[PDB]
Amino acid sequence: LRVPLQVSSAVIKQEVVTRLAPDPVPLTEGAIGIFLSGTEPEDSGYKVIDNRKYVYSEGHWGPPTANDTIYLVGNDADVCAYYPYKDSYTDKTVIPLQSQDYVETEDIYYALNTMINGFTPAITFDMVHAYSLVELKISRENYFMPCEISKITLKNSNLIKKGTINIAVDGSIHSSETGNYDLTTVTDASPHTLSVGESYVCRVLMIPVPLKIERTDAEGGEFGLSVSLVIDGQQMLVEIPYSELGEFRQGEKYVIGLKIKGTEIVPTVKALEWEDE
Amino acid sequence: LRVPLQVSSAVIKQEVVTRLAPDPVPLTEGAIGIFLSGTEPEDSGYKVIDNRKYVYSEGHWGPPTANDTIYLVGNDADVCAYYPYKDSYTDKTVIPLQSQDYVETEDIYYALNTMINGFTPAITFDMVHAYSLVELKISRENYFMPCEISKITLKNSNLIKKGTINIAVDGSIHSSETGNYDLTTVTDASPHTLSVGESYVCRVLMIPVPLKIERTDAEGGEFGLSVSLVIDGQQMLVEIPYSELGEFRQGEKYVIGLKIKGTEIVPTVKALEWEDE
Ligand SMILES: [Cl-]
Ligand SMILES: [Cl-]
Ligand SMILES: [Cl-]
Ligand SMILES: [Cl-]
Repeated sequence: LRVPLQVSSAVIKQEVVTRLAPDPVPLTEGAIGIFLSGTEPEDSGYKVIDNRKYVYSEGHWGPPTANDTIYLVGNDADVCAYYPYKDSYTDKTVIPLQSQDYVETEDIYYALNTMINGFTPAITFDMVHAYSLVELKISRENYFMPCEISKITLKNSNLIKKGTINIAVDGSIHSSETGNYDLTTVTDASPHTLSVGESYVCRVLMIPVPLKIERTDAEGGEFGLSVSLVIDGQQMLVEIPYSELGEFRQGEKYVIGLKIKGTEIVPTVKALEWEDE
Repeated sequence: LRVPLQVSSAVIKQEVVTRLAPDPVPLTEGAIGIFLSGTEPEDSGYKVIDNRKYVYSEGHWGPPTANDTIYLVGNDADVCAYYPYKDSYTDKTVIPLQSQDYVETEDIYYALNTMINGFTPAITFDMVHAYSLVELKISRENYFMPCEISKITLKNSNLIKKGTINIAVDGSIHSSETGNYDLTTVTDASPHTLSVGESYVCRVLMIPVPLKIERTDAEGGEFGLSVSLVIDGQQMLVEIPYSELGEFRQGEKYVIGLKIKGTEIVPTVKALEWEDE
């Protein structure tokens, strides 16, 4: 005897950074990918379900057709989910991640395993962001050249370029490629000219990682992330103090303001007697 | 009946800029040029003496030989002088002036006419500077290029390049050529590379002149002098506020500090919740 799984809602978990989290915002569009496996007993009483698509329709999440229904029996099952559904994401333990310029459909949320059975078939998926959001806000002040940006690179030896996340058990990320991140929104082929009074915003989905202290100066000051920019053919490096940014944490947004101040001659005037004393 | 002129001393008049003037410093070397003409009566009783050389020797100013002695009679004479003596400066009403890079022998002092006769033949020449001294102090901060200076120009429509001064009657300056002043100590042929921590000092003998307000910005702020510098092939203009420097006054020194601050990217970091509110 079996009853259908009841997906009550899929809500977005807001991280506590500057304020306490209000009631979570429910997802009211698109599709989720659901995984089910029988809880470890050796017959669990369940056939494995990998990446079953559930769609939001008429105020609730449900199977697109009756044959897509996920059923629960008296035995316990481990159920996890992610959003937005992707047809090829067939293994919950190795869900792909890639640091990239922000694309809304690439912003993945996941809900770790919940133990559930047919006696209490109702579930709420508490969706956490898999990535960090890095937001660059680039402006000009007293700059008298075109200010054409042809390259933007995020630098730290710990940055993860590619990896996978286990959305079922612990949300642990397996790194497959590390190194500096080059933004694709601005290139030598596709450059961006920053105008006077313009605020140029570049958003990047970044794989969460603690940053390495890359430099300690004579005064003891520590530096983690660097931002390299090619402005009017000239490479400019910006060092971010480690105390200000030491880690990219899951579900947090880091707004990095970068104000380009052009070469300046500061004058001082003092009128005096011809011969000093 | 005649007695020799007695040059008691030739002293430097210090201008009152920041402190009151102490006892004037006496000139104790070199030579002065003396002019004598009979005071306006029509026979004055004097033959005109133009640019007579007097030399400092054995603690006093005097003629190099007995035949060079300047004599005074009962009748009044008008006596003026300048330092340092120049063999060709034969007309006291048109003593040449030229704005130029500082050269100590080009730093002219003059004492206006004193009425004197054989009853009181002792004179003290109160020597005033004919020029203003402009002193540029050029430094670097956060500059990552060679910082090779190939040109320095002082800019204002009122600047006098060449002229003459009447050292006898009033010290009034007759302008013969106006315009911007180009320093000769640094050229494309002869450039200067400013090193890290270096303070490059450029001194200029400038013909005294009130400066013109060359620009008034939207905020009402007024600008007089400009300093144009060609650093690593790039022309850089520095505007001096008119309130800070409105005139080049005779015998005053103007120290103009110019700190070259290279292009800088200022970073700001704020960690936040992913979705703002
Ligand atoms: Cl059934
Ligand atoms: Cl000096
Ligand atoms: Cl005699
Ligand atoms: Cl966003």
